[PDB]
This record gives sequence, C-alpha cells and structure tokens, in this order.
Amino acid sequence: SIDSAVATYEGFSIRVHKYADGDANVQKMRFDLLPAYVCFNPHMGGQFFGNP
Amino acid sequence: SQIVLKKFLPGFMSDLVLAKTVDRQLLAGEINSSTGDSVSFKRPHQFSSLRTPTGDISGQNKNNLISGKATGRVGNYITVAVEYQQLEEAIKLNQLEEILAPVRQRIVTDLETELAHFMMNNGALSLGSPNTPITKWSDVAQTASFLKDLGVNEGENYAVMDPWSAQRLADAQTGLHASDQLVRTAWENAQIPTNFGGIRALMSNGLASRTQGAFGGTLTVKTQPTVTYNAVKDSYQFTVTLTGATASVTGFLKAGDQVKFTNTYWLQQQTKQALYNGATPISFTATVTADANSDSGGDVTVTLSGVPIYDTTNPQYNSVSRQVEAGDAVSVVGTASQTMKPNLFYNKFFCGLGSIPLPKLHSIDSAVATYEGFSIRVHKYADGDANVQKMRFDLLPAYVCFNPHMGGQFFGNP
Amino acid sequence: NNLDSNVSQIVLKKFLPGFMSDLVLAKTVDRQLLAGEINSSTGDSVSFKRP
Amino acid sequence: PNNLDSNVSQIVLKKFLPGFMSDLVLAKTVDRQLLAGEINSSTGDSVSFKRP
Amino acid sequence: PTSLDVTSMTSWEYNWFGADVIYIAKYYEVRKESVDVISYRHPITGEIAT
Repeated sequence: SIDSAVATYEGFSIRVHKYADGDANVQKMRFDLLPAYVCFNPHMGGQFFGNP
Repeated sequence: SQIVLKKFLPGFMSDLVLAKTVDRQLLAGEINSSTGDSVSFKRPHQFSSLRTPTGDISGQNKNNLISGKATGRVGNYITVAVEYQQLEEAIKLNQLEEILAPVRQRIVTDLETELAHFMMNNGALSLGSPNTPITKWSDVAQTASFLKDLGVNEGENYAVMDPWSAQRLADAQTGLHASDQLVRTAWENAQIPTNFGGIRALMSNGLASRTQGAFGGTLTVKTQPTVTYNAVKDSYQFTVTLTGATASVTGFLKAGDQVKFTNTYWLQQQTKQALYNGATPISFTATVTADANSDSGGDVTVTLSGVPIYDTTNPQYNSVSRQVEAGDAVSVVGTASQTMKPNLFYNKFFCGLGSIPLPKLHSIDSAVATYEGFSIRVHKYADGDANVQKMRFDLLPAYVCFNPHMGGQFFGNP
Repeated sequence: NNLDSNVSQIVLKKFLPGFMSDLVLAKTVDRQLLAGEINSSTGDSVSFKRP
Repeated sequence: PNNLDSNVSQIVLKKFLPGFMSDLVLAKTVDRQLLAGEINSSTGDSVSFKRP
Repeated sequence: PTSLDVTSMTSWEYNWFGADVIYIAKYYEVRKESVDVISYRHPITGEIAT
C-alpha cells in the first residue's frame, strides 16, 4: 500500500515509490535499481593501447 | 449510568457575518504554484491642475506618474489533530462521525476571530469615545455620514455590533410614533431593519476583544517623520517616534490602539478640502500595528497603519491638511488599561480573503469536506505501534488590506 | 530548498477603486444668459443692465 | 521623474534550457540473456555457471 | 515533453515493468449557445425550410 509506478530508459525498468510523513507534512519520493555483475572468463578481454 | 443514548446533546455555536461581507472575488485562486507566496494589485492614479492665465506651462513641472501596489500574503495553518486508541474509540463511535461536526465549527470560528483581529488591527478611521456604548440612532448613522463624507461610493458599507447593542436600538425603535410595521416588528421579534441610518446593520455574538494597555504622560512627536508618497506607496504604513512618555513601562501601546493628531485634519480626497463635523473639525488618526515598550527618557518607537501624505513635490496625493512636524501634540483614545469589545464598520473593498487549496498527501488516505465555501483536507495515518490512529484537519487562508482609509472602529458618544 | 527562482513576482492588471465627488452647484447657477456672449469681438468682459 | 516600476512585473518563463548528455555503449554490448531471471535476493545472493 | 494524467488506480497487487505508457483523456462538454436560424422560404419544392 504505497503509491508507485514504472519508468523506462533505453530498456531499463525503474520503480518509483511516493510516500509521506504526516506529522512532518512532507512528501518524499525515491527511485531504485539493483544491478548484478558476473565474470565468465577473464581470458576473453583486456585493455589495448597503440604500440610504438 | 451504563445505558447511554445516541443523540449527542446540543452544544454552543457562534455566528458568521464577517466572512460573508468581506471581498472574496478579486483574490480567488490567485496565489497558485506560479505566483509564489504573495501577489500584488495596482492602485488608482491621481492628477493635479495648474491655473495660469495665458496657459504658459513652460518652466512649471508637468505631472509625474507614480504607481503603487497592494500586496496580499498567505497566513499560518489552522490545524486540529486528534489521536486515540482505536479499541476504546470504536466502542461507541461507529464510522467516527462524532468528530466531524464540532471540528469544522472550531476551524471556522478560529478563522473568523483572526479575520476580525486583522480588520481591527489594520483599520484607520475612528469614531466616538471607546468607553461609551451604542445607545441612540445617531451612533450608527455617524458611520454612514463619515463614509459618504470621505467620498467612497463604489462598493457597499456595513456596520457590525454586539447582540446587547441591538436590544438598545430595538428598544429605542419601539418608541416610534407613526410606523405600525416598524413598531410591531420591534415589539414582537426585536429585530432591527436591514438599512439602519443608511448603512447595512448586522448582529454578531462572536466578536474579538482587545486590551488598551497602560500609558501615561502628555505625549508629543519628537522627530519629523517621512510621509512622502514615494516612501509609503506600497504599504500605507509609517513609523513615528514619541517623547514625553512614562519612564519604563512594558506594553506601553498594545496592538489596535488609536493615536490622534490634533492639529492635522482629514481631507475630502477628491476636492482636497478639510472635513468639518458640524461643530468641530475632524482630526487625523492611525492604528498601532505591533506592541511597543518604553525605554528610559520616554522614547517610544511605534509603527502605525494609515499615513498622512503631504508630499510637496507631488501635491495630488495629499490626504491631510498640514505636514506633521516636531513638537506636535498627540493623544491616545480610551482609558488606561480597560478591555472592550470594539465595533467594526467598513467598505466592501477594505480587506480581502481567500483560501489556498491543499494537494493530497502521498500514500495517506485523504478526503475533502466543505463548510460554507471553505475546503478542509482531512488525513488519516497509523504512525506508532501503540495502536494509535491519528487524524488532522488543515486550512490555509490568505489576507490582504487594500486601503486602510475605508474602515476602522467606532463607539458611542455622550 | 531555495526554490525562489522557479516562481515569478506578478502584478495583476486590475485597478482598485478610488474616491469620487458629486456636482450639484454647476447645474443650479444661471447658464442661459452667459452663453456665448463673450466672443472674439466682445473682448474679455461683457455687461448686463440693471432695473 | 517617472517612477513606474510598480506597473510591471518580474517574469520567469516556463522554458528549460537544454542540458548535457552521455552515451550508452557498454550496456548494449555485453550479453544479458544468460543472467536474465536467474538471481533473486530472497533466495540468495550468488549463482553459479559451469565451465566447459 | 509528455505529461500524463495521474489516477493512482492500478498497480494494486501487480508487477509493473513498462514505463512507456502515457495516459491521455478525451473531455466532453454540453453547452447551451445562441444560434441564428435562417428560414429559406423558396416556394418551389416545399417552402418552409429552417
């Protein structure tokens, strides 16, 4: 029971939550996103520079 | 002592005449999200004429164009909050409608008390001795005569008085000699007619009261104030310093008191001639805005509402016969420290009133309740793990004073 | 915090009412006799006879 | 002198000047299908893949 | 830019992923207006015609 919506930006989905504190009479909002990285094989990449 | 009935016993309630009479059309939906916390109106222009034979205007100055403002601002919140344990409150208060009835009345009563306080704090004109009550027919007609004498026409004039004062006028009316309907109405219902002396008379039981505040000594002005139109074209307020007061007294001048300048008279604003009250000329008067203390030497600095404009380079804006200068004699109307309930009279275009809509608070149950044209936002939330349900009611008003010279206080005279 | 630059200070295009007067003396004094009698030829002043 | 600065108002237009920008390259290039729908926080915080 | 109406009606127990929806509404009014009717009264092939 929190007002929310869904947003997109080049194929990425973001959640927006809108909530407020009654005694403070303040409205606040937040955006969230959770990534996850993996490394399959270290021997398939690196950094290349122009050799002399 | 255990069995209870369901009809709440009737309570007490005030009456509403101030809100219905003030001007609520110019300032309506004008303070939106784009304007900010204040908006300002314009002011009418005044011109002056040169009388020269041959009509040679060379050398002599042509009229200069100066524009003024009348700024309205937003007020504080009118908030009433209730908290309760839902277990005991739900025992015999189902759907919680018992709260709704006496809270909107509280909000409205507080709003109108503050409105009356603002009206009598910013009003300029004064009439009669504060001690003497209203007893005869002239005490009401003098307000209409003064308002017509100043020159205000476009609008509508109103006078508001205590319920006991209305009996003293209805009782006087019962002694009439030729009107059967008037005598019959006054005898039976004790109701005075709508137009009393040429002004719309009203009855109100809920009316603010003020304290005079102790003062003493033959006061007089010390330093000549600056009352040029360039200084006071945005507020019609000016600050003056007083001397000859008591040594050291706190609360020397309370808010709402009237200070009278004896040797400076009012002017008929259009014809620019002095005002004569049948037997004696009418002196200038102003209203204290904020409370002032007195330091050693009896030097009191006070800010007043309503200005005696005597610009010498722009004579077209004059509103007083002569310029206030050092050594002038002043006096404070009323007794030392008595408390009275003042009576108000004003034009339609004296003060405005409006309300600011409030947006719904996010993720909190909300609703809108309307009560004679005022919108109230109600919320419910359940902060706290002590089984405590909480509600709150909110209202946000807006005030503005257009011209202090179209209203004030008035009492009776002996 | 510091949202002042978002809003603008506006002045409405409405003029508040002022003080007026009334005219009763101009419509009561005589105007029929002194109607065009002062001309270019007559000069600044003109005269009337007495009984 | 004419002092008529109270006959006008200070106006801020309802127009936003353009801002700065970045570009999307790395996200579009790496592979995303393998990890899609494979990790949930409540179940755990790590997933494993089998090497050839 | 696109500004959409807010209702806070749906998403009540549902998982939302598409932020590429903009909500537009059609608004209807009924008004009573003054209109002038012209009565072409050519007698041939019927006369009264407003």
